[PDB]
Amino acid sequence: LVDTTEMYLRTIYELEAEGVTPLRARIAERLEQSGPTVSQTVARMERDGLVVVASDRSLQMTPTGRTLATAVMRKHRLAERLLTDIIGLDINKVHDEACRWEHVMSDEVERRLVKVLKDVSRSPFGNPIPGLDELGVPGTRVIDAATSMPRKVRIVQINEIFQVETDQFTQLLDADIRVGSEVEIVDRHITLSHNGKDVELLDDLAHTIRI
Amino acid sequence: LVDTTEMYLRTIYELEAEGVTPLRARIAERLEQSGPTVSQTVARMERDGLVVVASDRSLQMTPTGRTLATAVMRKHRLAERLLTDIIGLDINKVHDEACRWEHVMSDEVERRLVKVLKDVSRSPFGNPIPGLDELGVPGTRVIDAATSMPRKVRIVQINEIFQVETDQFTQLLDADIRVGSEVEIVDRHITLSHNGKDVELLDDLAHTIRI
Ligand SMILES: [Zn+2]
Ligand SMILES: [Zn+2]
Repeated sequence: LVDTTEMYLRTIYELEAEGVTPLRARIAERLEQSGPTVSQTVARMERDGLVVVASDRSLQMTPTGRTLATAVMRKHRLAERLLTDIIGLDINKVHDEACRWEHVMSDEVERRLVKVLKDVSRSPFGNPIPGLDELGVPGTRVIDAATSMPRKVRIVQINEIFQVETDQFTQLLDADIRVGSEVEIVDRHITLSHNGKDVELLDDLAHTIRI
Repeated sequence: LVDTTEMYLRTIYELEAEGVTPLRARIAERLEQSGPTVSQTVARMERDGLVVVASDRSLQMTPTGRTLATAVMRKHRLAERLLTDIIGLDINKVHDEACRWEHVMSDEVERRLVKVLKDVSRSPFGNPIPGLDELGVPGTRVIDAATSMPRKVRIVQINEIFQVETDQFTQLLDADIRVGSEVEIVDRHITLSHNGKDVELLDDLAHTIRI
């Protein structure tokens, strides 16, 4: 949904990308927000650890704020591609519309757009689409990547290098569950099935394996 | 963008459509909002002339609130059609996603979706898509339908029945500008061109003609 923080972060991202210094006055102007409101909002973002105001007053996005800012521009640009390539909305309206959509488009839709769209390297306005690497178009912890629904998936990593107990190593081996192997998953404990065999994992494995 | 008013109105629309009485407790429940917050928000909507609480405490949307509620469900359902038919998002996520998109999708995009989608009669979940008539998929007053950009358009009505001064009647006739005739338009006064001839309209005509 629509976020002010997300709006400030994408503004800083833009200026930076344009080659303009992230000053509170340029942001305020771009955002069409008063000066006092921006320092008010920026003071909040600092406390959240999303931005830090440097000596020269310019705003430096922390790694966390930079990641968020980048997902917003990716969503934003992926949206524009959707609006021009498929929907066919008037090119003069595509940016305005995408400015709102960037706050409501989920990562799952982005991934789909990456599959559906012919080319995702640039927005219709000549700018590159950032964060695609991070979008995932390594993986997700089985614990937080599986639900009561026995969805399929693919092994990106097992992470047996970080395992202390190795008793289920052969289990995975028997059930032919390796890296790059599509497998099912249901969180009811985590039991990733494959090769017709179910594997009810232990805390640790569920924490390290990425699907 | 995301509106609480729009959220309350679509909730009332749903219950009503389900055959449930628009009571503040069902809304609160559905919205997962406390009781006190809903009366707080509903008291606001009444003042806005969007809803009226009846004797039996149930909520009756005024014509204005009903129109708004309907556009939201239309946007919402048009969105779902876009998510399933084209984007291909997991069907179990389509409603959640559309719940957010309904607040950010403009009418212009809806019209496009109406052109692009194979069928807009029902949402993927079996419910009819309302308000298509009102979406416009009669017209828009040339005054508020033309800008500095000489966009094309189509005459839906001239409204000469409501004219007091009839001096430009023949002008329109000469320039072969009738109902169903595609014509250009630029608001810099309103001058709808057609048949290679420009017609700089007067206040009244600009107010009644719909493109
Ligand atoms: Zn843009
Ligand atoms: Zn829905």
